[PDB]
Amino acid sequence: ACTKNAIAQTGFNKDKYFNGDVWYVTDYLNLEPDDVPKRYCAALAAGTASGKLKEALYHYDPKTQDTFYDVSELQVESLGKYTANFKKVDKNGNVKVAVTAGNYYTFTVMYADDSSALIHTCLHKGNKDLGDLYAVLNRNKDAAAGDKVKSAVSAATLEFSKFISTKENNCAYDNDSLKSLLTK
Ligand code: HEM
Ligand SMILES: O=N[O-]
Repeated sequence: ACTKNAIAQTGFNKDKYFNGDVWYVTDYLNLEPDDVPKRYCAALAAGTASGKLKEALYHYDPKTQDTFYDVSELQVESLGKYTANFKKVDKNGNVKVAVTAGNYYTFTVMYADDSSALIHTCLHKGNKDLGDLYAVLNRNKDAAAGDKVKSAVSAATLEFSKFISTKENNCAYDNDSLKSLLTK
């Protein structure tokens, strides 16, 4: 289960974050042991469509090849803090698993600037018992974490040395599909 009430960035700029562009996960920290594979890759696009906040997600396991996409409409809890019902889709936006109650994640943007972000997410999926996940994001694939986001990790009282890097995994990203999915 999740245990953290993540605090959103003071002065979070939603229009800049939800601009339709892609964010790559470069480093992550799951608070629950063995909750996720130690080698993994993920990216998301965040944008608006008809005034609705949307995210499209991409997960890729570089070992098993398990690959999936999701689309979510985000509902606002407060500035920088959202609740998202996800539907699993193929890369084209075709629905594979419909939205259902109890299938949702929370999403909190703890820090963001032009090129980087620190987020917290808590995933709820059926009767699975999942824990908190922090992720360092960058606009550039596999970019080393800069001083601003690393300082934000510290300011959140987290130890960046504990984060697991995705940068060394052989991962490819379909950034074009992520951007197109925002409308789906
Ligand atoms: C490298 C970072 C991440 C890792 C290692 C990771 C790991 C995983 C794993 C292992 C699953 C499968 C869970 C299951 O089916 O039992 C999963 C599903 C999921 N994750 Fe992540 N994740 C990451 C980043 C993210 C982010 C940033 C978000 C939200 C912004 C997210 C949202 C979701 C959602 C919505 C599902 C379920 C999708 C579906 O079943 O259709 N993940 N993740
Ligand atoms: O571990 N996916 O939120």
